[PDB]
Amino acid sequence: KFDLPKRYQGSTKSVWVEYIQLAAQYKPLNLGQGFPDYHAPKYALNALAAAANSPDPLANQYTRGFGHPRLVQALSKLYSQLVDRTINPMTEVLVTVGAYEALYATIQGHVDEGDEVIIIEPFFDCYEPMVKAAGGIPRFIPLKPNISSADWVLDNNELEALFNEKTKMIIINTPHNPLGKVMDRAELEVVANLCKKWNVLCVSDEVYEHMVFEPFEHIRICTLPGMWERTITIGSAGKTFSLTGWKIGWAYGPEALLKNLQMVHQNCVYTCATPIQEAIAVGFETELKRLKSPECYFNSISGELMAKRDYMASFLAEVGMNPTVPQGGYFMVADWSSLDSKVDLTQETDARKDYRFTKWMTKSVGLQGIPPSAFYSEPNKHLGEDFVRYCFFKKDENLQKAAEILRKWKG
Amino acid sequence: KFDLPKRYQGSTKSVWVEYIQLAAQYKPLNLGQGFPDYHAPKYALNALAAAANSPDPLANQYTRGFGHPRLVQALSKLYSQLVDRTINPMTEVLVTVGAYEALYATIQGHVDEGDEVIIIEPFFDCYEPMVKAAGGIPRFIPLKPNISSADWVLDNNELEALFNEKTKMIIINTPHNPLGKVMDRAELEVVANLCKKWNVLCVSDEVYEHMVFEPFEHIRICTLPGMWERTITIGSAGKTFSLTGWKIGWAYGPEALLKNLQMVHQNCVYTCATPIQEAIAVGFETELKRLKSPECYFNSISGELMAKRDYMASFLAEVGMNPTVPQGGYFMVADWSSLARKDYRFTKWMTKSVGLQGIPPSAFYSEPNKHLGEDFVRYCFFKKDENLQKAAEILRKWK
Ligand SMILES: [Br-]
Ligand SMILES: [Br-]
Ligand SMILES: [Br-]
Ligand SMILES: [Br-]
Ligand SMILES: [Br-]
Ligand SMILES: [Br-]
Ligand SMILES: [Br-]
Ligand SMILES: [Br-]
Ligand SMILES: [Br-]
Ligand SMILES: [Br-]
Ligand SMILES: [Br-]
Ligand SMILES: [Br-]
Repeated sequence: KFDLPKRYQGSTKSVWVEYIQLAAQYKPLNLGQGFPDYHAPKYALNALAAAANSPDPLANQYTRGFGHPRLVQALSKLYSQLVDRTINPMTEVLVTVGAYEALYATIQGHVDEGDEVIIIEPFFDCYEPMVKAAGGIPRFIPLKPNISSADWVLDNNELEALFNEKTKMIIINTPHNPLGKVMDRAELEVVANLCKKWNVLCVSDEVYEHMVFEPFEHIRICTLPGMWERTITIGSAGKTFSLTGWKIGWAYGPEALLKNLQMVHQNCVYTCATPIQEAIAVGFETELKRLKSPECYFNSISGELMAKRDYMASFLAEVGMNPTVPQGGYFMVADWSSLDSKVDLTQETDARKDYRFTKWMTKSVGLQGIPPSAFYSEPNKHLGEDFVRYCFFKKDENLQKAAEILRKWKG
Repeated sequence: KFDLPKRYQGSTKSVWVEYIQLAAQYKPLNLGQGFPDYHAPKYALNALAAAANSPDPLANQYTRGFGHPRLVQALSKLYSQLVDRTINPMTEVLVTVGAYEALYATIQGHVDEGDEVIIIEPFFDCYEPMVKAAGGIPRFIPLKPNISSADWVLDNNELEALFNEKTKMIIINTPHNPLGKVMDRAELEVVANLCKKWNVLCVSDEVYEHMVFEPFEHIRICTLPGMWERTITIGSAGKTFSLTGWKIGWAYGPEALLKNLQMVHQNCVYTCATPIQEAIAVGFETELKRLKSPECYFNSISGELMAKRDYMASFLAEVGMNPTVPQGGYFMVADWSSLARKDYRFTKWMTKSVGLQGIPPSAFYSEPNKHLGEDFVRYCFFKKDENLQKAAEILRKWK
């Protein structure tokens, strides 16, 4: 009687669980955690401590359900500048439990039974189960390499063909997790034109918006002609400020679209943590004062990461993988398949080769990455099997340890 | 094309979205939503600052999806003592964004299309729209006064009549919001017996578990014979430690039932805030060392609140209302009638004209039964004494 309801049938644990257990068992040099292994900007940490210690007793009591006022004010001040439109802080911004819950409120609020939703593989892992749980029908299309993340592209004919009147939503993720692909203007117009043609909602997951490397540029699809009225754009304080344990994010867009998200949110979590939102608001006000200065965190994070990106691409090419150099973000996918005659995966029991390889590497060599086949639909999982995802948001000494491990191993 | 999906059709802003806005607009003395207007235990606030300031770079990054290990360990340690069983911290506890998301995970996780769910009126208002979003069919029965919250009782015959082959779940809330009713053992046994007869899951919303007044006692339904296997119990750090802005709660119960909640949670928020869970774990470890002490916050909150409860019942009775004196919690319902739906118009009038905000209890009834709440008002008395005095004086002069 108490089995999962239909909309959840065949739910399983995320890939993260077994990889966290694997890391605890073997204690590898861990390049699988998508978060830094050093500390976030001190102004932000100090702001959380100040909110805990606040002399205002209301600092740690309930705040406004759709978002703490100081925070939605700051979010509107920033994004209004970026999108060149004044965004209403009360009706056109919704604060959520991470970008994760902004995706959840968006998909539950706008996907009904039978609605088709286009998802681009490799997908952020929640897109498929959230669409399924809403009674939607996912329609998958993969990015495939033609190297740079710019070389991983969609087949436009395939994409055009997937859209029709039953398409309710497309989810795009730029910069992309985990490729680092930054959609260029032409790629954004491809999506925007199909969305206008078919009257589709575009949900743009832009959590890595501040982490684009020179000479690329983050462009927001909501600014394209006719897109404001049919786009919901999503960001994350965890990704903006490198504080993934804070779990606060947001959706912004027209009030008409945000109403559906508000109905979901108000009877899912109702409201989000007050002192965390206060600290994040302080973080935004700090950056708003120096937005054009190089020490703004929004501007400095890319140069901080680029040296690390380059160092990883170099050591991975040296051991004989072929890395896809990302245009943004802190993940790198590499093709390990030329090492396959140099590794013994015969005692690895998983169905897909990149699980076998990543588990073998943790156990044998003490270096942990993540299997990108986890981010494909079952019929396209073969496209992930030659690859591995690493994170380079790591202390230099740990990147150097990873390099040493691979040097030793090749020797 | 972009209307609400069917499962949300007819949705409107909740009483809380509406009333928080009214409060921001008119800046009344706010005796509405339950929270204290004074500082929570220092040890908890200190622990949050310590987590913000931690030298451990993992303290502010993602933690375990089903709950931060230090917190679920503390929760198992406390609740294993209270329920007289070893609760598995990894499989029988789930941490959530408040008791709100624990209710959400529970209802989504165990209510499928056409399952009937029994809700007891007046109900904490999220129960109904959560059932409806899951495709469930709510069935309602009201508590009615026969004063004390003990005097608000259901008809047992009407309750039994609600149980049938389609009943999947009954939600109980004790101590109760808004009445402060504390279910006694006989009342718990009525529900337990019917759940066992009809193979129904009991969801017990126990956020106010530590706020029972003498001479009453909180009893956990999951301890009744045969009830462990079919109960999910919910709590809240916001209510346990008087830190409502922290929004961390939990469900506990048998592994078989908790699996469903894990799947919904995983695909909803994934994980909850790390430093907040760390601070709450420190708070539980602090209290676990002194469980029978008068200084233990689980023990002291009732004494603190009781004087405030009695002060409010006295001033409400003095102005001509008839209060229901709660057996636990920090809310009081009173019948204002000797002075769209009437109680909405009353609470709104009071906020705007005399600057004193309460809550309309018709928000906690099904549409057909809203008339049962129209003559009442809900006030929160978890406030500094100077502000309870201010309410007394606002009402005295309004009279
Ligand atoms: Br885990
Ligand atoms: Br990991
Ligand atoms: Br700083
Ligand atoms: Br272009
Ligand atoms: Br264009
Ligand atoms: Br750069
Ligand atoms: Br537009
Ligand atoms: Br209120
Ligand atoms: Br996890
Ligand atoms: Br409803
Ligand atoms: Br007492
Ligand atoms: Br049992």
